[PDB]
Amino acid sequence: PIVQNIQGQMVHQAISPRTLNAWVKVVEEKAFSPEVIPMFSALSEGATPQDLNTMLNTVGGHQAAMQMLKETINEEAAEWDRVHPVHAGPIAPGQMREPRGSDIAGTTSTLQEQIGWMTNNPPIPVGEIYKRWIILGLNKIVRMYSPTSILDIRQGPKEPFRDYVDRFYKTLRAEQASQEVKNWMTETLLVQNANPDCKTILKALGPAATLEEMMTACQG
Amino acid sequence: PIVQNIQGQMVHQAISPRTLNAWVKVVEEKAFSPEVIPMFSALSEGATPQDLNTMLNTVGGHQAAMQMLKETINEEAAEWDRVHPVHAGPIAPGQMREPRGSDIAGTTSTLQEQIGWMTNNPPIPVGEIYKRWIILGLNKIVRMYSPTSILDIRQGPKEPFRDYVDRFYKTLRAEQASQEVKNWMTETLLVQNANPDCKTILKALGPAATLEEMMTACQG
Amino acid sequence: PIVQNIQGQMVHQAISPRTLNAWVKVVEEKAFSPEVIPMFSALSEGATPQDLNTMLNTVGGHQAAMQMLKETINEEAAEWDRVHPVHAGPIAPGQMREPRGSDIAGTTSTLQEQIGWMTNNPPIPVGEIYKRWIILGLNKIVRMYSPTSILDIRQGPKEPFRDYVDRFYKTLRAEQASQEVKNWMTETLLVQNANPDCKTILKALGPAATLEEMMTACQG
Amino acid sequence: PIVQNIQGQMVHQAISPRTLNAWVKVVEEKAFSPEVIPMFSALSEGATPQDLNTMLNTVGGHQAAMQMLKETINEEAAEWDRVHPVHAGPIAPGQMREPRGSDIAGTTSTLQEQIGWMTNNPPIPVGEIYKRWIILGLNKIVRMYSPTSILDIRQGPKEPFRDYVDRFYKTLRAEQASQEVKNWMTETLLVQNANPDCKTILKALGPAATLEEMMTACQG
Amino acid sequence: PIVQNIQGQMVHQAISPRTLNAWVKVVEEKAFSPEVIPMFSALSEGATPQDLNTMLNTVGGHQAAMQMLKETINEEAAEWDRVHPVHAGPIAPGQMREPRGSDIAGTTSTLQEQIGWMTNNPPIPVGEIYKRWIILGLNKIVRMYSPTSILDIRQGPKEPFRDYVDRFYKTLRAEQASQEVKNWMTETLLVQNANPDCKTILKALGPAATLEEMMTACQG
Amino acid sequence: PIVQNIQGQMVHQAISPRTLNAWVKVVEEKAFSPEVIPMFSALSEGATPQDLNTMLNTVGGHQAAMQMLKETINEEAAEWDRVHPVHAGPIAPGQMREPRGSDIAGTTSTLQEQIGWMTNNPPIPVGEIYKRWIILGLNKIVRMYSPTSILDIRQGPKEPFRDYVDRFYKTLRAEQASQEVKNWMTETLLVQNANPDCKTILKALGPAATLEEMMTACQG
Repeated sequence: PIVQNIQGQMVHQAISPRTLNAWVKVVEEKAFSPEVIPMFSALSEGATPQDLNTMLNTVGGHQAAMQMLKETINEEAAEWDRVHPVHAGPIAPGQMREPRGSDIAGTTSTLQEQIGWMTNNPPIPVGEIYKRWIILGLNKIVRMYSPTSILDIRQGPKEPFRDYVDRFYKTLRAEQASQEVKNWMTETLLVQNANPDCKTILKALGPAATLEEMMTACQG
Repeated sequence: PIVQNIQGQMVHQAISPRTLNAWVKVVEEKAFSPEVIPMFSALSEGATPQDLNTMLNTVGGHQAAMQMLKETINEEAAEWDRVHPVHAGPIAPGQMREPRGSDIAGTTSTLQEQIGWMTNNPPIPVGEIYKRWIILGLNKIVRMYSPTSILDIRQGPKEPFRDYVDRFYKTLRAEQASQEVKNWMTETLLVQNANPDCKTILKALGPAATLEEMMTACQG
Repeated sequence: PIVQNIQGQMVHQAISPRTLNAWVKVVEEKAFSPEVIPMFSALSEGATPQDLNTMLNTVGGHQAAMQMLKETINEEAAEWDRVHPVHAGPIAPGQMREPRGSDIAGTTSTLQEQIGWMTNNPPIPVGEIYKRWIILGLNKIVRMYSPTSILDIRQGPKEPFRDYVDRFYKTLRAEQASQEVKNWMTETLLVQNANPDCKTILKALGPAATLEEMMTACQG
Repeated sequence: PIVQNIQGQMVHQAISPRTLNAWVKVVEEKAFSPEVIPMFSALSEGATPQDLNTMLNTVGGHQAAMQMLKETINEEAAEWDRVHPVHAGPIAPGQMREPRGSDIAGTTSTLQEQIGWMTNNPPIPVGEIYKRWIILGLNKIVRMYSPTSILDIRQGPKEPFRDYVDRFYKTLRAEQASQEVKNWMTETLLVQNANPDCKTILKALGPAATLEEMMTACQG
Repeated sequence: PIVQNIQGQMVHQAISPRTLNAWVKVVEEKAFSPEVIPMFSALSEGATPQDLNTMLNTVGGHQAAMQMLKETINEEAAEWDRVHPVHAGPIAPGQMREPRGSDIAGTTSTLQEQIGWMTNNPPIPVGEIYKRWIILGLNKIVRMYSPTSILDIRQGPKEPFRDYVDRFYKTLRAEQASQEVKNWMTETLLVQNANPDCKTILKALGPAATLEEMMTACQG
Repeated sequence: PIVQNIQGQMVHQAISPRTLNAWVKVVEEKAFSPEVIPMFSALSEGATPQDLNTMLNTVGGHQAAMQMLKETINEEAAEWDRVHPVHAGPIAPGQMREPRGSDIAGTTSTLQEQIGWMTNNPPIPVGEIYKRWIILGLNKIVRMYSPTSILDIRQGPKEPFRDYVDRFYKTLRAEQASQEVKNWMTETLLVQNANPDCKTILKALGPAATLEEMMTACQG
């Protein structure tokens, strides 16, 4: 990737095998979860788009999500070339060409062009935009891979409350809902779809119950 | 994490993959125990708020504990903002603004802001404050995750005394309380739930004696 | 491979033992997956023909595939020698001789000659051409290694649509086709060889629908 | 710990997570062996007292040994405070204050104070004294862990001499005795509790013989 | 191994412990395979004769093969000394003496001698000659360790054709012979010991046909 | 240990935990073999005597060999202080004291004295002499650990020849015999203690048989 030396001038570095090996291993073990996105954002930090493309191509299995993220990249590139037209025809000497929809991903562009683009003054955050697009794609993927809806979460007659609320927060974290509606529903749907005795206990305790109080009361 | 080193201190390195991978593995194998608190304190010695956010987001499972930790951090940030109000009006040029209650959690701040706040003269230990917040959250988590109470610890007819006192001290360390009452409770509970042989041995020895003599008395 | 020292001259670094061991182990683990070609492409970034030959010869097993790729290498070298003439005479300083097919293959070349050919101005991409030939041979072998045909794979009565589309994309990646017509298969046959219920669902929704919405409709 | 950069000034480098991981793994697999104390001595080469505190706190289980070593640390700190008076007043530049037992332990001190104390002229070996106290506590713990006394081991009728002398030395490495008397012990108890036939063999050969010839004679 | 790099080339580094451990593991698990010669050629790329001796001394088991390798190396060194006699009389000042037959094996030489021999102008590649000796010895070892002869390889009624030709080519690579007979023996031995159906298929295809068509003919 | 920087000036470095863990694993898996002496010589190359002392003290089990190597170290130190008398009473300014029998091992000498001795001009190879003494001690240990004498090896009526000659060469390499007598007995004891039929077959070939002939003829 990209490393910073104590001198001040940075150079290009090839992709290390350890990072891609760890990525493949965590994809195999952790098939799909909300945690795969922060780990991907922290592992591919400061990397060329070719490195991210190779990481997305070396993963074995789950080709549906790969096609989904590829279509998302294509749509984002189309929107980019639609909203950013090429008004300047000629190119000034010493300046490189502007990254287009197919060049921002690295399909028809070599590594030297990406190096010259990211090392410009001022730099062009092509890698950052590509990482943001991949993060949006992974968000869409983990939203699609939700086992069930948040409304369909109902505690059974004998199922404990710990695993119930765990699955509730798990299926709520992967939902694409905003923070406001999530904070609004986490105070109502948690108590309305609980064990009847524990539900009545929590309702009689008061309308200002917190997490620890509910955990201590619902288990008694 | 931020690195203070020889000339060229203006550098920022992301979290190493090995560290976060080992953290995920140990929080997976060791789901929740008071051992994880010194581990987190050592793995995040002088780390950035974004690094701590990534470390808290990389752990998979146990969403209830994460929600409790988040709400404790929010409550403590609100308390800090209440006790440390922000000054109104224009800020002085060249003087960095004091970190707000929400800026400590890193939810509405950027990397350059915390970099300038940590490398200021004098430095502002916001990272240490957030680490203390996470430590308090983990304390509350390991206190609410206790399956058996400290009082219910009673040594059986065949359970060894060493394993009994080890379990007792582990349960005592799992709970957080003032040491001034801990000194009394350990003495009023250790010599009461032992085997009859060890009980009469410690009665013949003396209550005000040390612990090593009690360990070497009823051994074997 | 070839690396650049910090503020130094271009020097040649030896083969990576850890990378070679990782490759020889990942071969055994994933004996033949479609990702082995991107894996080799990422592990052989800027590698020398001698290192590539050693990495090919160090693999245990798959001797039939090794013989096939060697035959393809010989055919490519013969085609290169036929399309590019060979000249002889005195070797002037600063200019290298005309590389022959056996010189491109690296069987009758040496390390110093390879370094002189790859570090010339302009550089002769002998290693790049050899890597392209190797990945083309691997593509041929993985196309021959296709168990189920793209035109022979059909969704069963009890086979889930997720596994169906996964195997469909795997067979599409494993078969041979051009980039332009590649979309025609995944656009037509994917809906023409599916279950009748989801066929009617997609026909009622619209053929222009994307994979995400068509799968969310076929699941419901 | 403390390291010296090449042609640089003495700077304090952060702790290594792999060191703590190896430490916790070796204390988990090898719960309490005689060699774990040289292991700790080699892992804590030139480390700050905070590093040793974190390393001791990161250990999972065996809280009785932790309480015992904490009591020994408190006793050593009290003895140091009693033997070394404490003075107060203005702190002159270039000279540090009188370290107190609570400061030697590192429980009520910070990092910058320890750094200034260890990098002063002349250096105050606070970390060395703390490491000596910790290894003395570990010696006490490993002596308490010894199940069999030095005088309680005797060679059986069917037990070979190799395993006998191995267990004898393993028990001697965990007893409480000085080297001067340890020499006499390993000289006389080895022949006093041996096999009668090999006893007569060694008496005919001579007590001043080395262990090699004694073992070769007892085997034959 | 020798390190040819930027200014400061006068340096000799011992074999890395990780590479030696990997070699020990690949020798212990895979005692002898036709792919161990490329493994040795890659792990010992540009190494001093002392490093090669240390690698050959750390082998576990198979002492007869090591004795065969040693006697073959001695015979080849004697042949080299016979074909390259050493000049008598005083040596010229400043000119390094030519390596003798026994000096190549490193049995009567030191480290400084071989360092000066490999770093002379022009360099004397004695390490490459010793590596050739070692790989010839390994070829003799793997040819002697052949459990079943090449002629006795016959495909059963149920064994697949791909695995059959893989085993055939593996056994052919394990044996070292001239190139002008192998291409004839493979053609005169493969199309005779196949399945009756595959035999009729290849008889319907043609003897002078390629191998890929034979592989894709009787597949499945 | 001791590392060489690119600048030219070397500094002291603490013992890495990875090498110590590797040594412990080698000792645990392979208790004692004639091949571990080269492993120790290549792993502890250029290390301070304190590092070797810690490595010899961190080993778990087989304390007989540890006592043997300690006695050999003591005997070598006694011989050193006997053959090297201290004829110079006073010490010149700027010169360090001469290493005595107890100082050459590091019992009553700190690490700073060893660093000053090894970095002197000219350097005093204390570490090299200590490594040679440890190598001699390990040689004595592996000689004592020999299973039986070379004469006791006799091939049974049904025991194969491969394992027979393997054990023969193993106990020959583990034997303290010189190079001449080993080559003298390897031509006689191998043919005189074999299977009678294969013995007569090998004797009918002649007195100029090689190892490959002995292997290929005795198996027929």
